[PDB]
Amino acid sequence: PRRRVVATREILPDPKFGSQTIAKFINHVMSHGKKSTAERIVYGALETVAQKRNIEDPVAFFEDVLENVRPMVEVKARRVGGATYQVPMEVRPSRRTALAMRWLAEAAAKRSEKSMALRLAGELSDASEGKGNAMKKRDEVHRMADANKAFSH
Amino acid sequence: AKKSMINRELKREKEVAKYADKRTKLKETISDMNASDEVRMDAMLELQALPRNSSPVRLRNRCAITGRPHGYFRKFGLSRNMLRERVMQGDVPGVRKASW
Amino acid sequence: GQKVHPIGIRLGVVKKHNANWYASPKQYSEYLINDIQVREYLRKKLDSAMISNIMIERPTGAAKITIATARPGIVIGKKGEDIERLQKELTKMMGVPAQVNIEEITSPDLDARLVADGIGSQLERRVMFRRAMKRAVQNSMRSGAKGIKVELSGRLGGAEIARTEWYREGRVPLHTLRADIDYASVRAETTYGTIGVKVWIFRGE
RNA sequence: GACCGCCUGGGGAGUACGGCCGCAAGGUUAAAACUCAAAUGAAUUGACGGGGGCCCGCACAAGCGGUGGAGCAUGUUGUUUAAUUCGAUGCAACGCGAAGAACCUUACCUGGUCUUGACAUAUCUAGAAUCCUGCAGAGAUGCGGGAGUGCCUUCGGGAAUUAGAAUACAGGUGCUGCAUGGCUGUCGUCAGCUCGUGUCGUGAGAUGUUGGGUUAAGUCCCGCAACGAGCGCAACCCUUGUCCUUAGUUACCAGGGAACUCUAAGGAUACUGCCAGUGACAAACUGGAGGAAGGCGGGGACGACGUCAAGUCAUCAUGGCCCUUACGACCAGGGCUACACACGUGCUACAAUGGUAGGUACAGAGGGCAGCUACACAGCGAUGUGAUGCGAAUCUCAAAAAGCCUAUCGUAGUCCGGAUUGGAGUCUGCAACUCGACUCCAUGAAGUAGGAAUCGCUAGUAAUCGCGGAUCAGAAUGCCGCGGUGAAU
RNA sequence: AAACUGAAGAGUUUGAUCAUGGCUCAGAUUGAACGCU
Repeated sequence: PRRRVVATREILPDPKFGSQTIAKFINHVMSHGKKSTAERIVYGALETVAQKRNIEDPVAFFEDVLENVRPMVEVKARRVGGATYQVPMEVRPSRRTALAMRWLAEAAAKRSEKSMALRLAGELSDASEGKGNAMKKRDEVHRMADANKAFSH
Repeated sequence: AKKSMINRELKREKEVAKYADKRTKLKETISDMNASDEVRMDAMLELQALPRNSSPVRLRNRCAITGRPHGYFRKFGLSRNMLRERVMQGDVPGVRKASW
Repeated sequence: GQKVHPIGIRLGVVKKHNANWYASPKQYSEYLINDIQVREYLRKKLDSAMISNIMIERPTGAAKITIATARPGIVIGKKGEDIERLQKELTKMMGVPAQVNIEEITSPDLDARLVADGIGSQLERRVMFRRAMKRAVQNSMRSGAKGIKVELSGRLGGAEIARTEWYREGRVPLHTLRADIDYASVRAETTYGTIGVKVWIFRGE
């Protein structure tokens, strides 16, 4: 807003892992307020990748892929006397997680697998090694930040 | 509304009141399954032969005070304009400004 | 045109409806129409005696009309012969006996309708609107109102361009819901058009 | 005080002409006609600035979902019509008046008709009104036959009543919202807008109301030639959030009970009240405890002085103007529903976070005799018949849908989408052709995510899912509400 | 004794103001003309 910084809402964890990170990703996958549909999409993706990779605890795998997708430097528009400068700045960690989750969902939304859960699992697997449209978007953002790398205002 | 239209509604309701009972008995006769087919056919023929304004379908609800056809409320019998005037004056029992 | 009715917005918090009966969803419409007919008939007939608060409450067919006037003597008549005619005229155009029991306003300068109708009568008697307005303000203020506002709107003094004028004295806090503000709005049919007269009399809490 | 220079409305004009000076550029001296009732100076109050400072609002930014592309609904323009009735036109007209046009509504067109008239008072002739009838006509209407003889006072007769006898008149949604009242929009729920007395200025005016903070707030405190007040802000009102008390049916079910939920009245609590800091020894802010709730707990109603000659003379009322065998009045049919088109609001979609077929759950609010219907039977269905309960915390609308489990479809213009058309029906209604809504079978159109552009939303919100009501005989995708799931930033 | 007696402003520039400043008017007069009488 314009005056204060709101106290953030509490997010209850996912029922089947007890992790607020997976709960927040379920929210990012959600549409029209359908928690059950979003939860089954995300859980199908997670069980698919877990059964394919033979990993007992996939929350750590999700943390790994999330930190791999997270950018560190984002380009912000600044105004100095009528000049629009694309100054690269750091990303605060909350925005880091939000951007990573949004990029993962929007990249998984455009793939070619049959089910959305299969699409999301394939995208998680791909970003685990370092490929996929989430990785391309992160690389694009880093590319623009380094392309400027000349305004430290 | 026009005084002519108010009187036209009045004379349209007069026939409805005059043929209210005849329509009821005739309607029971035409809907009677035990009644003969030609009997109910003739009764329906008479119903279609009744004067036009006798039907309660041609009746248009109008404000009692102003005679306005649009914006009528059954419970109060008045158009929205004078309904609001009397509610705000306090002349209408029970009714007040609502909020929830 | 941006203000709520002072009576209506206070209809449940500190004021009361000047109609206290109960009906059924089907009967209510005809009760209300008969009520409005009686009110308009009364306000046209007793236009000489300064009535201001005709109240209609009808217990089970028989009604108890209560008119409050500043001049009960003229409307009652001699020995009470006008009141009987009024009784029977009410009964004729209602169902069954309408017992009209008549109150008395002991302070006609604190009732907004009497003030407004006085200003209206003065305006129709081709009296200066500014003088009538100021006279009403003085009368109410020295009769003991905690506040009076009077607004005169129209072609004042025959002016081609209508204008709105007003005077306020005291408080008259319209937005306070517990304010006990009487309000009246009447019209004076002058020779150049209608002049609206609005009166707010604030009396306490 | 001495002497000198200069001015005498603004333009025309420091221009013309003539002198003088100059190489020239030009300078200098210096008119007039004509033209206009002003042109000016300083200050004041506003407004405005591609001036400055400080601040707020879904204003932007950060996000979520749309509109603009398709079909359809609805409104408007344009066009077309005999008419496609009238009004609303930047925000703040365009699902607006209209909370619901087959007839009626209806105000428009075509035709058929009436002239104190459909309606009020003045009047005198007969009769209680009122009911049942026949024919002609599309109907309005026209011409005829029977029954009844009121009631109180009673031979003056009266509240009502049918057909006129005529003058007043009635009637007009005819015009002027730029003559008006009343009502409404809008800036804007923005925090402002003023007044009295005092003081200052020749004065318009100023001060107060500015300044230092602070606040959602001209909120509050402190300063201060101001001292005070008023309308605005806040509070008082309604709803929701916890508890207590009275009460326990048609409500409830822990062990007939008087526990509980609930219902609906009255109250309790919340006050920066306590703690720690920051702050001018302040207002206040920041964090903490307790508590259901913490700082305005959430939502609403409440809309200052005024602005737009804003909207409405077609709710109504009204000044004036206009028509009175007509612009008044009655009836039938048609139109307001036409469509080379354009735009505004929406609904349904373009699918797999889905379609379909089976099971299995969980609401709230509102309506019901101008009716809702248990149940049974018949029907593929809409519905139809019999019948039952309920003026409802009793009976009913009524099953909530999204949701969950299983199967299937497997990315296709398809098992997506459901327009358009053909056929057959059910209801409502005098009447469904113009022009109703549903049902069934068949058809299966565009549409695969939408250009420039643009909109709403800060939390139980957006998004999505169903359910009620007003208007209403029938006719919502609109309007007004209700709950379910429920985010991102 | 007397000749010694005489002096008015308004309108109009502005949203308003004060100033400046022009224009205009109210008076007196005539070897008058014209119009009505």
